[PDB]
Amino acid sequence: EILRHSMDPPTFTFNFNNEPWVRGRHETYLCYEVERMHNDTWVKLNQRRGFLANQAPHKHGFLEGRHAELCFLDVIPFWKLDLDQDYRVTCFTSWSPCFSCAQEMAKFISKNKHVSLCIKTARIYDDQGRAQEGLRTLAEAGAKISIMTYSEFKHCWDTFVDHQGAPFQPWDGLDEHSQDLSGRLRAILQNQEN
Ligand SMILES: [Zn+2]
Repeated sequence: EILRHSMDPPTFTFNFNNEPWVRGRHETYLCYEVERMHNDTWVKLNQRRGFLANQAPHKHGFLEGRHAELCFLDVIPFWKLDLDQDYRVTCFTSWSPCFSCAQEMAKFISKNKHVSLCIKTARIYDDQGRAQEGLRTLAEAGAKISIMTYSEFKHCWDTFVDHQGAPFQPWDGLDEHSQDLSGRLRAILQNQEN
């Protein structure tokens, strides 16, 4: 009873149902879906088991300031990513990553680039002009931050929650953020207005 078996009833339909961004930015987690790149190949078969879930903030020396995403940044170096095999990573998170990660993921994925990163975010963290930059440089090259809407939803739902009796979730409100959130990716990616 996990991500390949089944999550919890009050997990997605409870929190992921008409609830953009977690009640409290913490314990972020992204599910990974990767293909196999064989110097021209791209095995996009049924490949997806989930990913890491790390948080930046804390209350001790452990406070490093790195999220599942930066955790993903670590998956590559261990993955033997590219040097051994290029995979098309497509992670599904509850929301954006962070500007700080924008620089981290960028340097490795953007400034370097040799792997695919698709981080689905139900809602771009918008407090006072933050996060927007995170996906900006990332979605631009350090990590393609996609919008977690109805489409990414059906995929998200079954990403962790097999179904437990429910094929796909509707949400609806995510459609609103679809035009908004997505419109932002295009507005932040290249500092575009509309
Ligand atoms: Zn981050």
